[PDB]
Amino acid sequence: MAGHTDNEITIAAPMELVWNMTNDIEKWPGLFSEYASVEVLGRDDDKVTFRLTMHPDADGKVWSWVSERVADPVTRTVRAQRVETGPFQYMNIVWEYAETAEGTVMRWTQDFAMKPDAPVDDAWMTDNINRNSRTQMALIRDRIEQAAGERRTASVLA
Ligand SMILES: Cc1cc2cc3c(O)c(O)cc(O)c3cc2c(=O)o1
Repeated sequence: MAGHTDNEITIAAPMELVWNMTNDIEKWPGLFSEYASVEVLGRDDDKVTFRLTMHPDADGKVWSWVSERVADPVTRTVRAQRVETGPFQYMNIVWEYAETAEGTVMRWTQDFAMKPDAPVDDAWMTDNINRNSRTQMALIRDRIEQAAGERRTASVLA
């Protein structure tokens, strides 16, 4: 409670592949299904600034914003925040990964609060974020597992 989402998925693929594919942001439009577009606007050394544009929501509204993220492959963590807070007081996003017996776990956590005069409340935003997160996590899992299986078939059959 409240303005907090915490979602995870296990992907039956090795850490290197899961990390590389999920952090290849210019290819996000082909991996995720929720974005109309992803544009990388800048990179300092470590920090990547990019614009996301979602497909229309349930009200037909298009959400588009700029975020900055730092992905650190040594700790297998990513931290992101919104460059302009807009309707939010703030939005902080952390992605963590680990190895388990079943493959690579990826966990996505978001912590935020809406501004007093935002067009939607924390509950609406929380519900949307859980719904989209759960769907996208499931889809990314299927695509990466498919990529892993195809790589393995190629390797074993060669
Ligand atoms: C309708 C909708 C809007 C939306 C806006 C976001 C945002 O502005 C961020 O900065 C970060 C996010 O994760 C966001 C997620 C969603 C979402 O799932 O569904």
